[PDB]
Amino acid sequence: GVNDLWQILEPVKQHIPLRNLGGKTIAVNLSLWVCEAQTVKKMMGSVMKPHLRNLFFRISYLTQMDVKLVFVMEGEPPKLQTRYGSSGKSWSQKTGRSHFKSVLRECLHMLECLGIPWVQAAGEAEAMCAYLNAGGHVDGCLTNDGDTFLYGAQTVYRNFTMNTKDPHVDCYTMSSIKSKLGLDRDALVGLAILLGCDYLPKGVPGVGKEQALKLIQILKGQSLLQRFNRWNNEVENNIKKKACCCEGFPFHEVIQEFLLNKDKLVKVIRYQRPDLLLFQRFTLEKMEWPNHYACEKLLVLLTHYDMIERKLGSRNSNQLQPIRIVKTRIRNGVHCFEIEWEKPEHYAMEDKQHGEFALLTIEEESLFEAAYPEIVAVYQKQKLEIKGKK
DNA sequence: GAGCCTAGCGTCCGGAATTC
DNA sequence: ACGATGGAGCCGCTAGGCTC
DNA sequence: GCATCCCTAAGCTCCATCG
DNA sequence: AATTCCGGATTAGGGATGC
Ligand SMILES: [Mg+2]
Repeated sequence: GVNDLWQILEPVKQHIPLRNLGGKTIAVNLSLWVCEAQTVKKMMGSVMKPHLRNLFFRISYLTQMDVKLVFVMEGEPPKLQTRYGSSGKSWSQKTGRSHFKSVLRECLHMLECLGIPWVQAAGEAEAMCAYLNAGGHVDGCLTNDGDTFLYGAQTVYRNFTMNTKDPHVDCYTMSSIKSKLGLDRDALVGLAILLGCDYLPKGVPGVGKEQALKLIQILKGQSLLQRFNRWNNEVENNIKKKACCCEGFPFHEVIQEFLLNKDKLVKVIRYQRPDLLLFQRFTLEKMEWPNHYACEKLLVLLTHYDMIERKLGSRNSNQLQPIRIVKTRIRNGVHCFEIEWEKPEHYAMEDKQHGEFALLTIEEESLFEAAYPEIVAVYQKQKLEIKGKK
């Protein structure tokens, strides 16, 4: 968490709407989402836990945008005693941390119900995100604020929001940082050194406004030049650097903390079909969702998963079967079909007599045609029949 | 933060401020 | 017959107030 | 009978009642 | 300097009132 680093990286950031993330895989810092949900203050009298709710609806929206996800489960930080409130040990602090971990466990449970993979990070989640990105396992890393670039990530997405107007993420690519700003990974690390990180809150003595001028000065290397100083215009910025030298270079250990990679993968990242029964059970006992409501909310994820599998070329009997195409529709400028489906196993209906009429979705024409070309074919046949009739 | 539920709009064109 | 003017319902989008 | 002045709507799509 | 707005302008109807 460098002070003012995002401001430094602002000229490179690009406003990217969420729909434009289709076909991309993103690692998600689950902890940041859970804390963000904890920050909600509106529902004072009825503060139902929005950690699970926001997680689910974000997952649903991104899934409908053809965005696959893998969630990173935070581990233990490597480094942390003033015998005050400042020390993390305290009943309210400890028990609160236990509650946070419990919420994380529940979120993991819902991820398993949805069939979405989650990995285990050794330490900070950001490190595992950058590990997935650098390893080609994901296309981007989603974080409101973090040192993901310092852990070696190439692409970072920021400021996620689902506002009806302007759903977007601010994108930061490493290549455009090295080209437009001329900042390599080591340059970012050293910038985090003089400006301070989540480990070091101090931005002083270096003002930081002239550190960019130092980066303009030297083009070859960054950290090595901080190294020769231990053996030790230019004299003046080096004088402020001397004000940093009286500190004694305690941040070297932080450097090697950023550069060392401890994260590993135990199992291949895999996606499974959402479990309708397990999802009804979980949402019922954890969020007090009626079974019919949980089914109604999960239907779009079931249809999306099955359509994806059929497009991949694998078809099984357990997949959902469309009864018919009702009519063509348009959703946010996208051409879609209104699909009436057949009632799947363990699906709960609100209306006893008409629930089977109620089973309905709206799917993108492209993906639905890839999944059920026969259904699309008979619909287009009926359209040829109406145009031929008149 | 996101969803749910309700309401109401729905023309063309050009100067305008400064890219939802 | 005919088809034409209705007209009521619906559709897609946006906004506001309240709920989970 | 026709003119004047002001206000308001302005999407699409079936069916249906009417000349 | 360029691409979103919104304020004014269109066109057509309807109603109340005036010649
Ligand atoms: Mg973390």
